[PDB]
This record gives sequence, structure tokens and C-alpha cells, in this order.
Amino acid sequence: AXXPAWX
Amino acid sequence: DEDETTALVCDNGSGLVKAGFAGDDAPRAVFPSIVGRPRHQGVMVGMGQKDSYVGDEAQSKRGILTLKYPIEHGIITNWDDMEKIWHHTFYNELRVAPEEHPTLLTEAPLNPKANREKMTQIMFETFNVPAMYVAIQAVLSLYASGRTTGIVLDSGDGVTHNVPIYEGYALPHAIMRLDLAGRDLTDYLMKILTERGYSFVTTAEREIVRDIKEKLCYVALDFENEMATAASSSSLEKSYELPDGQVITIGNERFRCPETLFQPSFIGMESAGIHETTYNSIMKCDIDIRKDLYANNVMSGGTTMYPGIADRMQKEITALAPSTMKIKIIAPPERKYSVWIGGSILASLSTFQQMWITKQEYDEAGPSIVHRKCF
Amino acid sequence: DEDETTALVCDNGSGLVKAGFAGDDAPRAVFPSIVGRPRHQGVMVGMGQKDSYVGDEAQSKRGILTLKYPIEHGIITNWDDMEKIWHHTFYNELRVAPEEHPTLLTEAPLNPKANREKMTQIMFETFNVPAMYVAIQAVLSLYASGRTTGIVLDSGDGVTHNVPIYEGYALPHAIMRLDLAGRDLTDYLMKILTERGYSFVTTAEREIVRDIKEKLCYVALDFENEMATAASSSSLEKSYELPDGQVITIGNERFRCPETLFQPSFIGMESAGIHETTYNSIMKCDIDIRKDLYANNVMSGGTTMYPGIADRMQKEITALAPSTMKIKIIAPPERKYSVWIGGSILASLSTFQQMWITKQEYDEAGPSIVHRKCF
Amino acid sequence: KLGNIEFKPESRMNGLDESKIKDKNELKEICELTSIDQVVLERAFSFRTVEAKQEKVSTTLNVAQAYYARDALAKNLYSRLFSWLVNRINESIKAQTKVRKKVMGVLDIYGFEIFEDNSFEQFIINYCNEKLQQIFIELTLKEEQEEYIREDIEWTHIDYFNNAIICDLIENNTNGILAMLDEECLRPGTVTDETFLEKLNQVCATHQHFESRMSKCSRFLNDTTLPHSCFRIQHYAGKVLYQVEGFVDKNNDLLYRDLSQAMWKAGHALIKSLFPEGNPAKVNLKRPPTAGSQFKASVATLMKNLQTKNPNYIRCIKPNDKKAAHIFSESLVCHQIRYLGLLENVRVRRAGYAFRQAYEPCLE
Ligand SMILES: Nc1ncnc2c1ncn2[C@@H]1O[C@H](COP(=O)(O)OP(=O)(O)O)[C@@H](O)[C@H]1O
Ligand SMILES: Nc1ncnc2c1ncn2[C@@H]1O[C@H](COP(=O)(O)OP(=O)(O)O)[C@@H](O)[C@H]1O
Ligand SMILES: [Mg+2]
Ligand SMILES: [Mg+2]
Repeated sequence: AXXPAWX
Repeated sequence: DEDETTALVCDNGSGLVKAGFAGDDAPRAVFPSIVGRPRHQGVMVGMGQKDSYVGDEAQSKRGILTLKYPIEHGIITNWDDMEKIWHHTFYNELRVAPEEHPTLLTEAPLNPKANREKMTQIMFETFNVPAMYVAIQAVLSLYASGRTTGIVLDSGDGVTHNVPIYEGYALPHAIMRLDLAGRDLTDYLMKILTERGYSFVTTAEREIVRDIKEKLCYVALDFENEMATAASSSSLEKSYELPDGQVITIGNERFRCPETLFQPSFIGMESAGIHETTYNSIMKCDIDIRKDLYANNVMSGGTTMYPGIADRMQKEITALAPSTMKIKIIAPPERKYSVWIGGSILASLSTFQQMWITKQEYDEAGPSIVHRKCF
Repeated sequence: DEDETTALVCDNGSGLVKAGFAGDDAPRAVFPSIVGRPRHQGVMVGMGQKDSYVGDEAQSKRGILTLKYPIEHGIITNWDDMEKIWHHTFYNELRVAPEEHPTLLTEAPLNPKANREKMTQIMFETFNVPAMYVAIQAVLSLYASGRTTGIVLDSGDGVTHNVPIYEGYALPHAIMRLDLAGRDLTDYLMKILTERGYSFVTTAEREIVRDIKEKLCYVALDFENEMATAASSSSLEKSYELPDGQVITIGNERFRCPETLFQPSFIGMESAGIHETTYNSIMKCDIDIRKDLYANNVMSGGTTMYPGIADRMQKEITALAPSTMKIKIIAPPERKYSVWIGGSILASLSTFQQMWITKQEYDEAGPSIVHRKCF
Repeated sequence: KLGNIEFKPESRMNGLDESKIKDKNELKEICELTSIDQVVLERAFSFRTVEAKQEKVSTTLNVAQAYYARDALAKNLYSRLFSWLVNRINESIKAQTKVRKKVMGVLDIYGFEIFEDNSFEQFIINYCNEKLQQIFIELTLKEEQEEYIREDIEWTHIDYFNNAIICDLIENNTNGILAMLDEECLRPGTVTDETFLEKLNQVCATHQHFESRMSKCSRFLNDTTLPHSCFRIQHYAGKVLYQVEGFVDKNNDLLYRDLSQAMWKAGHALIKSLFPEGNPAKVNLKRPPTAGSQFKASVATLMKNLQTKNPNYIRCIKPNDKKAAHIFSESLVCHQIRYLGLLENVRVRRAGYAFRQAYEPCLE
């Protein structure tokens, strides 16, 4: 979750 | 409205306003102590869209706001924003005029005295209250217990207390203050959630992480075997659906968050922990007080609704205190509210109505009257 | 004439002028944004035969004209021809004086600022408007929806938008712009019609192909099984009588034309597609915005009257967005006009009448006033 | 019988949701009654057409917009039957062979309908009282002043409380109360009345006479006599407290082009004669004026039919509500003396005079 890249 | 002169009991610890009337079970208004403010431009013309959102409305709009807590570690940092919080408290939520009601504010021990003094100046000068009184928050947390003997831990959003009291007499040399509380646990949980893979950095995402901490955290009675228990299998993993979509699954972060409360080295804070500041507050008391503090160890504010923190608490204070002592951790499930509830008791006492700092005594002695009438 | 000072709402996206008055249902004048010009010599003496044909008259004479669009990908390329288009707009079609009416122009986000600036210079210097205002076109497309929260796709003749807005606040970092739109689909359809056997190369034949695209194209919810459906039988073939004689019969070209909109590799354009630029515009917004963008996904300009593009649109955004999200594609059948209709709403608002860039403020601050008053 | 039509939602198509009538018996009997095709009027409640240039594309109303079109068709049909009725009374006694004529008129207009729970209607009532006192303070007081100064006597009488400030409070095209209600019915988004009062608190409440509780610079903040969802207006007579409930629901006059276009074919030579806007050869493309436009334009029509004339006033007083011929209640009449502005009238008429004449009939 988050990001793009993060989950 | 209110057909009487019932006293207001307003209780902003550092992260949650809970206000209401005296002689009352629960606080009438409980809302976040935030003031939100738009960080990009308004485009729909004819919208309203005021340039300040206080309280629960700010969490209704937190995707387009920068949320900002006006009170940090029990110290009011923004004074105009705290005046927004108080203005919203009296006039919008509790929906009453402060001119008609004496008000009971709370703060922590060992605070800057300009917090207490400027809080009195804002109550009389701005809101024109007839009377006003600051109150030590853990003391009121013992008023809700129905006890006059006990040591009180509460641990709100910015401060934790340990005020010991014996037979009605507080022991102000044996008082404590640690600035490790639930907003620090929220920040540490947000860090170790970044360790798992989930990046929360915005103030609104900080509010999401705070929700994960409230819903989905416990305290781990034995931290090492719980740690290896989470390392062995996935029976401690638990999923949380974030707002708007993606689900997360947290493991050892579920109990590493309040272990910081029992072990402040995790957030890099040199301290003794909650369990040792209680025992050190008891050992600073006299010899003939201590078993009446052991059997009356009240544990009654916010950030104590972690499941098992009374079990960890008794289990660790018993290891510090001598044997043949009866360690009773009082954790009354109405806590998170018992500072307000004891405020309601104290403001509804009949002996107390000459202890209000009144106007024409504020006007006579300036704002420093709080350091001779309050405590 | 017009007995009041009603604001003009002129909306040239890139391929169709739709202009009218504020406080009005539909645009009064809708005509092609072309200027035609004779490419061989006049022989009947005593004819008139002016050496410029603007608007609908150019399509009445397109067999002897070279049609030329003065506005390409939302950028005005010919300025004297756009002045022909505006002159014909005010004085011939809408049949009014620009000196008496404030005018509301529209353009796309992420445009060259000399387009907006020279458009303001031409409105005040040439047509002498009293007030003027450029407006972001998808924002106005959300004004027509009656919503202040939603992400807007419109896709006119030269540009597509995806402007996300939450609670009246736009998210200009989450804004999008793709230069794939209906004139590109017209050119691609003209290419694959050359693949079937029908050669269209003239600008007038380009206008015929555009008519084939409007009458006789849909979007194919599942492109592979629709493709094999057209490969199996001739149940998807459909005939179109060309002007002056010969009939044509198109098959898979009926749905390969707007599949380029969902898959821009067909026209050799490196992009993500319409459905992924919506989802990427939503994911660039904050976490607490996204389900209110999922349930309010307005799809409201031209080139969206392909049958089933809301079904393909929801069917593909649902595959991108997480489950337990409510994907609502708003496709209000009054679109192709809703940028104008929201222009009519915004110009008829009473809060808006101090947001007009007025003359004596244009004369005070030059033509760069648009970058402090407009957006 | 048009009021029994109630609507229910319907999901397809996805955006926006269709309003669908529930029981078609009342609609079937009013379509049998007025002799209109039933599915034309049935589509005139749920759908409105937009029509740019030779296209007839039909879009969908909300359920709330369907009750607004239902009620707007009702009250426009009734108000327009009333206007046709007055016009038909007019064309029996008409000034045939029209010449330069002179008029003596009688205006049966209300007084200050100040009710315990005021609404949008009593707001328009008190407003046209504000314009009415403006046609006293403009016409009569300023002809006193041009007369008094013109006849060589040295006065400029002491002061008057002008009402241009209150008209500026309500009929201003940008800062008015009616203009922010026209905004409120043109705003995208949730258009409830508390957002209207919030808008009045925002930019309307920099005003001396607009008195609200939660306004911006609120001097009336600590007052329990002001409740929420209310606002006072200090008129020239006194303060009138307005409930905002139903305010934005009763601004709405969404008589769409398809309602008049449906009822133009509807049977009678009356309902067809009521709506010339329903002619497809009469392309009236403008949006429907709601109620500040309509009632404010009707006040402006009244002021057009009074500024050319001399006014002479009747101030009419009831003693009690029980219709008694002997009983004279003091409190109700003191209410009416306070809000008909009579002591201020006595103060103004004590300026210098009570009588004026020319020389020659006075000497005669
Ligand atoms: N059910 C819960 N479980 C764990 N933590 C909680 C729970 N409820 C509240 N908290 C934490 O307690 C803090 C608020 O407690 P409270 O004593 O009301 O704060 P304040 O100091 O503002 O009075 C917040 O930081 C919140 O994260
Ligand atoms: N019914 C239709 N089906 C498919 N495409 C259409 C239809 N009507 C118009 N278009 C295309 O939409 C484009 C014009 O849309 P519009 O939003 O009016 O353009 P503009 O950018 O000029 O406002 C043209 O390219 C036209 O080919
Ligand atoms: Mg607390
Ligand atoms: Mg367009």
C-alpha cells in the first residue's frame, strides 16, 4: 500500500 | 439549551477533545483534537469550503487537508488553533455559551506554567467564562475510581503520569512524567509498517495508522515468546482493509507497537518504561504508603485499551515489588473517559465550589492566580 | 437581439465550435471548427465565391475546398483562421456583438500558456470583450454533472483530460493529458478503411470518414471475442452509402477504431490507454479520495458516444481497482455538450462574477493576467 | 390530482439513476382527464431533453428532480391558470381605442406576515414590504424634499432610515440573499439548506442588518434567542427570525421545456393556451427561473407600476384574531404598531409641516 512500489 | 449553570468539563489531553457537563456519566462531545486546512486550490465555485476544518469534520475531509494537532505532549503549541478547537468545542459540538458556565480544564503535572496561565487567559479573556479551574489529569482519574488512595497511570495521547495519592494527599515529589504516549506509538507503528512494505507518510495516513493501532494491537505479556510465536507461524497475522481498497496484513507489528510503551528504547527514548516508572513512583513514596499503592494501582487513561496491558502491568510490577505484596492493577473499562468522569465528579462536588478560580479574582490577581488557587 | 449583458460561453475544443449564452440549456450554435478555401479557379463570373468558408458552409462546399482545422490537439495553430472561426462565431452564427458580453472560453489542462495568453489577447484586442475567462474543460464537465467530487474523462476531438476533483478541490498533480482523441480515431479509421479497399485521402473524404466513425462505430466490450466474432460471420458488417453513389460495407473496422482509444498502440502511440490513465489519475490522488472517485467517474465529453464505452470503461477500471470498490462510470447522454453546459452553469453563478478577467485589469497587467486570475 | 404521483429510484442505466413513477393510476386518470398521451408526460417527469442544433438527446432526472418537476409543473400550472383568469377578467373591461389616459389604482397588498415559524414565503412577503417602504421613502419623501427645497424653505429634515441597505442585503446580484439562493439551486453538490445558511454566514454576513448566530464576525454568537438553522434580518420595522427549513426546496421551479412541451399537446384549448413555451416552433432554450428571479421580477414589475403614480396610504389594523367586534387586544395591536412603522411615521410627519396648498384656492 502506499507509493507505487510499495504495497 | 441548558436551563442551569452546570459546570463544563472540557478535557483535551493532547489528541482527543472530550467535553461535557458536570454531574454526567459520559462526555457529551468526543472528537479529534485536529484542525485541518486545505493544501491545494478550490475549483468548484460556489461551494462554501471554509479554510479551516476542526474536529471530526477534518477526518471527514482528511484526503485534501493537512491535519495538525494544536497540542503536543500535553503542551499547547498553536494557540490560535487551540482557540479554534475550544470555539468548536463550546459553540458547535457542545453547543452552549461559555459565558454561562464555569469550566474545568485538565492538564498534566510538570507542564510549562505558561500553558496553564495562557489557558486561563484564553478562558477568561476570549470566552468570558465566569469561573475556571485547571486540574491535574491523573488526580481526576483517581476521582473516577471512587478511591482516595492509589497511584494513577493514565497515558493519554501525548503524556503519561503516575501521580501517587495516599489518604487524599498527593505526593508531588513522587510524581512522574514520561513523554511517551500514543502518538509516539502511532509514529513507531507507522515506521515498522514501512518495514513490512506499507508506506504511510501523510498526516491523513498517520490517522489511518492510528486507526490500525486502535483496532489491531495488543501488548504481548511475554514479548520474547510472543516474538518467536509470530516468527514461527502466521497465526498472529491479521488483515486490515485500508480506506479505498488495498488490504494489509500485519504480524509482529501488532505487539511491537505498545512494547515501546514498556520498553522505550524502540523509539530511541532513554527511559525506564511504564512498569518501572510506576515502581519508581511508589519507591519515592514513604514506607507506610507502598502496599496501599500496590493494591490500588489505577491504570486509567487512553492508550491502555491494549488487550493484556493490565496483565503485562501486574506481571512486571510483581517482578519489581517485593513478594507478599498484593499488586492490583485497576483497569476500569470506562477508562479513556475516566479523566473526564473524575472531572465530572470533582466539578459536581459541593466542597469544590469555592475552589473555582473566578472572574473578579482573575481580574484582581492577573493570570498568575492559577498558581495559588489551582495547585 | 440580446437585451441584456448575458455572458457568452464559447467552447471550441479542437474540432467543433459550440457557443451560446450563459443560463441556457444547450449551445445555440454548434458547427464544425473548419475554415475552407478554394483550391482551383473560379470560372462563373458574377458568383460571389468568397475565398474563405468557415463552419457549416465549408462542409456544404467541401468538394471544392481544402478544409483546415485551425486548432489541433487543443492547441490553436492558425491564429488568423481561429479569428475567422471566432468572427463567424459571434457575428454570423450566434449573431451578436462581443463588445456587450463577457466571454467564457475553454481549454485543456497542460496546454501551452501562449494559447491561453494569445486567446486572451485576441478576445480583448480584436473583439473588445468587456470580460473574459479561460476555463479548464473537464472541470466544467463536472459542473454539468451537479457534482463537486469526481474524476472527469471527456476526450474531445484533440485531447483527453482526466481531471480529478474532491470536495471542490482539484488535484493538479494528479491531472492527466493524452493527445489521443477523435481526429486520431478518424485518421486510423481512414487507414483501416484503406485496408478493406476504400481509399479516403482528401480532407473532404476525411470528413466523410469522420461521419462513418460517428454513425457506424462501437467500442467492443471484449475486443478479442468481438474480433473473432467478426472473423466468424458477417453479422457485424454494416453498409454506409457514401455521398454521391457507392456503398461501402465495414466489418471489424467498426470496433477497431475506438479500441485505439483503449489501446493506443494501434496508432503507434506509446501510452497506457484511457482506462489506465483514469486509474493512474486516481492512484495519484490521496488514499481517502479514491472511492469517491471510483463512484463518481464522469465520462463526459465528445468521442464517448461510442455504444458500450461506459461498459468497457467500468469493465476495465473494475479490473484495475481493488474489489469491494464501487465503480460508477457516469455517462450522461447530454455529453458532447456538457463542457458547454457546465460553462453555462459556471458563467451563470453569482459567486463567479468577480472571477472574470476584466478589461482595465487586462490593460493594467498585460495578457499574463490569465495566470493569476484564471487558474 | 397531480400530487399523488410519487417516485422511486431505479438503477439502470449506471449514471445517473432513473426516477420511476410508482403507481400509474393517478397519472393514467390525469392523462385521461387533460387528454395528453400518457407516456409523453411519463417521460416528461423522468427525462428532460437537451436540443442543440437538430439533435434531441434526452437525459435523466434525479428522484428529487422528479419531485421538483412534479411540483414545478403543479404550481406553474396553478399560478398560470390564475394569471390567465385575471387576464380573462381584464379583457372584458379593457381600454379599447387606447389613448393617453390617466389611472387611479388600488393596491391590495399584505402587511408584515411575521409568523412564529417563518419560511421562504414570509421572506418574500417581508422583502416586498422592504421594497414597498422603499417606494414610500423614495417617491413621497423625496418629492417632499424637492418640493420643500424648491419652494424656498430651508429644511433638509432631520434623518430617515433608508431601506437601500436592506434591498442591497436581499436583491443584490452578487451579495444578495436571493442571489445566493439562485447560486444554491445552481450549485453542484449537496444543496441542503444548512449549506445555504453557511453561505449566508460566509459572505452575506459582513452586513449590518444580517444577524445570524454562527456568522463570521458574529456579534450575536452568545445569544440563545437565535437558534441554529435560523437567521434574523433587522428590517426597518424590527427583527424577523427565519427558519431555513424548506427554503431551497421552495426556491425550485424546474419547469423544464419538456413539461411545457408535453402540456402543449394536452387536449384543451386552455392548457395549450397556457403554455406557448411548449411550441416546437418556439425554441426557448433558457433554464427555468427559480423563485428569486420570478418573485423579484414580479416586485420589479410592481415597482414599475407604482413609480409613475402618487401613493396615498391605508395602514390597516386588526384588534384580535377571534373576529370580535368589541374585544380590543392591546398586545396584538402593539405588535402591529411596532411593525407597521407608525411611530417612525409620526416622527417623519413632524418634520416641518402638516399642510400645503397653492395660494389662489387658499385665498379663494
Ligand atoms: N481502543 C484503543 N486501543 C488502543 N489505543 C487507543 C484506543 N482508543 C484510543 N487509543 C489511543 O489513545 C489515545 C487517546 O486517548 P485519550 O486519553 O482520549 O487521549 P487524550 O490525551 O487526548 O485524552 C489516542 O492516541 C489513541 O490512539
Ligand atoms: N456519436 C458519436 N460517436 C462517436 N464519436 C463522435 C460522435 N459524435 C461526435 N464524435 C466525435 O467527437 C469529436 C467532437 O467531440 P467534441 O467534444 O464536440 O469535440 P470538441 O473537442 O470540438 O468539443 C469529433 O471528433 C467527433 O468525430
Ligand atoms: Mg487523557
Ligand atoms: Mg470537448
